[PDB]
Amino acid sequence: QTRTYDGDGYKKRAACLCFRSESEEEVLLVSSSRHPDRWIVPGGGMEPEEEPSVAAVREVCEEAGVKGTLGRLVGIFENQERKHRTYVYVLIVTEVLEDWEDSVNIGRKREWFKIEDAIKVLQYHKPVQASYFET
Ligand SMILES: O=P(O)(O)O[C@@H]1[C@@H](OP(=O)(O)O)[C@H](OP(=O)(O)OP(=O)(O)O)[C@@H](O)[C@H](O)[C@H]1OP(=O)(O)OP(=O)(O)O
Ligand SMILES: [Cl-]
Ligand SMILES: [Cl-]
Ligand SMILES: [F-]
Ligand SMILES: [Mg+2]
Ligand SMILES: [Mg+2]
Ligand SMILES: [Mg+2]
Repeated sequence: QTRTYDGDGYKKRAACLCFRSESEEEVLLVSSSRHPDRWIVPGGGMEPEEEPSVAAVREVCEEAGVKGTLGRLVGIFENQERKHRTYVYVLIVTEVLEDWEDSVNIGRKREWFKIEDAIKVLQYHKPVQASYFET
């Protein structure tokens, strides 16, 4: 749980777009920890010397309770306001696990969204995460 930073002081993060299938039509969002009535893309801090693709798959397992086939890097996304920089990967979900770390610890929720509905729920407090789906 040691946080890591780029040379400019931005916190290093990684996340996955967790799709239900190779068609990439439905994506898994999780509940905000700060405001559980809101939705976010699962993701978190890279550990020291941790590869970004390893951090992304690890945080998705912790927060969303899913595993799958890692796909492409979509891009690297800055949040200027919050000073963090996130590597975002495609993950094709193949395992959905019950009683995952954040379900047990903080009652985190998860739900499938069609892409256009994910963009809608992310826009208000997570516009950069909404922008993950622009491509
Ligand atoms: O986005 P939210 O779930 O509301 O809260 C994030 C938190 O995310 P989680 O608690 O993991 O969902 C970030 O942690 P991050 O994902 O970067 O790292 P780890 O997963 O812990 O490795 C913190 O850094 C950040 O401060 C919090 O945001 P906030 O409490 O300011 O709330 P808000 O979402 O209303 O801006
Ligand atoms: Cl899908
Ligand atoms: Cl963000
Ligand atoms: F975390
Ligand atoms: Mg986390
Ligand atoms: Mg997180
Ligand atoms: Mg973490």
